[PDB]
Formats: sequence, structure tokens, C-alpha cells
Amino acid sequence: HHWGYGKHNGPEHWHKDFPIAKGERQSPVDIDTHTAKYDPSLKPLSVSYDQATSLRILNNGHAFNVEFDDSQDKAVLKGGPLDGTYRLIQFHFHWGSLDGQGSEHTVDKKKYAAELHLVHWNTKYGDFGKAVQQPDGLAVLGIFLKVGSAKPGLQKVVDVLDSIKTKGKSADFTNFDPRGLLPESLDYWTYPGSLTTPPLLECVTWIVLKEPISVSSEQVLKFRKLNFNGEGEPEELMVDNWRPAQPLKNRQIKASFK
Ligand SMILES: N=C(N)c1ccc2nc(-c3cc(CC(=O)N[C@@H](CC(=O)O)C(=O)O)cc(-c4cc(S(N)(=O)=O)ccc4O)c3O)[nH]c2c1
Ligand SMILES: [Zn+2]
Repeated sequence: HHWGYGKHNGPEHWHKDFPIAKGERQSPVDIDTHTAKYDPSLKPLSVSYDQATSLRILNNGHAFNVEFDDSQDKAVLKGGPLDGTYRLIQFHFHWGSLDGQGSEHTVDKKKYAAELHLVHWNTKYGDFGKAVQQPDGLAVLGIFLKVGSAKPGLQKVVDVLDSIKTKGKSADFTNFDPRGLLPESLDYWTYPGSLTTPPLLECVTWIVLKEPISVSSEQVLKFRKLNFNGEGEPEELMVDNWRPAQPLKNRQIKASFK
């Protein structure tokens, strides 16, 4: 009876195995654009993905992860609210059964069709496992998806999903350039929060881009053909793998832009 997004194991039940689900810095949150304050001391964000080395794509039963080689300082996030250097380890998405829901963060209560999470860990803790035990251990760059024009840089991801339909399947996924998933502008909101899946650890500085990327209806329809279940198990479409917005509590959301 493992956690998930179904009628009996979804986010309302997580607190029973992971009591930090009711904690002081949980994610995602609603971003109230009229309450977020412009912070002119935020530095420009530095996204350095030219040497990023993708390795593999895995259906983990909750999402799919595109995994990177993080054994050296290649693909790094720095600047903005961050102190020091954060190394790219994986990206994944959260998405809906229909275009009107799917994102984890919301903007003035607007839900986007999906949300990309590029996950980075703070190199001063030496490995990912140590980093998640620290309040400043991870930096997650969140990017909204809306349905419109295709994203050309996403199609190589869409075209491998058929080969990782079910839980536990993986495929070689080398030479993928995550620069192709970014919007034009790096304007962002930031706040301290958590992983949005169990174990819900409170180790994340969230950096949420204001500008969504456009993907096509055909591209997200292929996400929604994935399965939560393992091979030879009853088919459960991988849809609605998002956690809803959590209380803000004693937190401020800061904007990088006027
Ligand atoms: N590249 C590798 N060698 C490697 C090895 C192990 C790894 N474990 C994870 C991982 C696990 C986890 C969970 C974790 O802590 N432990 C797991 C498994 C376990 O340790 O028993 C669990 O309890 O389910 C989360 C993330 C991750 C998830 C999100 S979100 N939006 O909440 O889905 C955001 C950022 C995240 O970092 C993970 O990245 N990423 C890993 C990468
Ligand atoms: Zn995520």
C-alpha cells in the first residue's frame, strides 16, 4: 500500500507515512502575483547547460526521470537566490489528465497543463543523499507548460516514451540538451520549500520561471499514454501526478522582476 496519486494513496494520505507533509515549508504553493515582492538584491540566474551529459530515462512509477552524469561540475545552476554551485542530476514533469490541470505550483490559482522540474544539488554537501538532509541542499527550477505550439526541444523526450511505458523500464538517453526546454526569459519567483513527493524533505530552494513554455496537444497526449503500473499489471494511465498547493505559512515569495 505504497504512496501514489490514486483514489486511496494520493496526497491527502501521505502525512500518515511522512508527517512532514503537514510541516512549515511544504511545496508546491500558490504564487499570488500581487503579494510577491520584487527583491532588487536577487542576482541574475546563471543556467550553464552547454556541457550537460544526459544518460538515461526511467519510468519510476510516479513520473519519468531524465538522468544526467553529475560525477563532475558540468551542468550547473548558480546565482539568483543561491549561494554556491548546484549540479543538475535529473529532470521530470508533472501533468494532468486534461489541459486545465497538471502543474504543482499555481499562479493566482491558475493551473497549467504541466510543470517541468530541473533538480540540482548543492556541491558543498558532496552527494545528493547528503544534500537532501540540508535546508539549502537542492535547487529546483520549475517551468510551466501550456498547450499551443509544439516545443521542438521536447520531441526527443516524447519519442522515447513508447519504450518506457511501464514502471521500472528505462532506456539509454544520451546527448539530450536541456537548453531546448527553457523559455526566452529567466524572470522568476523564489521561496524556500520541499520535495513535492514523499519523503517531502524540506531541502529545496524553489526557482519558478514566470514565462511558460508552449508544447503541443500531441506532445502532452504522449505523456498521458505512460503507465503508473508495471508490465503485465492492470493499466493505470500516468496522469494527474501532481500535488496540490500547500499552505504558505511563514514564507515570502520574492520576484526577480519589477
Ligand atoms: N543519479 C543518481 N545516481 C541518483 C540516485 C538516487 C536518486 N534519488 C533521487 C530522488 C529521490 C527522491 C525520493 C528519495 O529521496 N527517496 C526515495 C527512495 C529511497 O531512498 O528509498 C523515496 O523515498 O521515494 C526524490 C527526488 C526528487 C523528487 C522531486 S519531486 N517534484 O518531489 O518529485 C524533486 C526533486 C528530487 O530530487 C530524487 O531526485 N534522485 C537520484 C539520483
Ligand atoms: Zn517534481
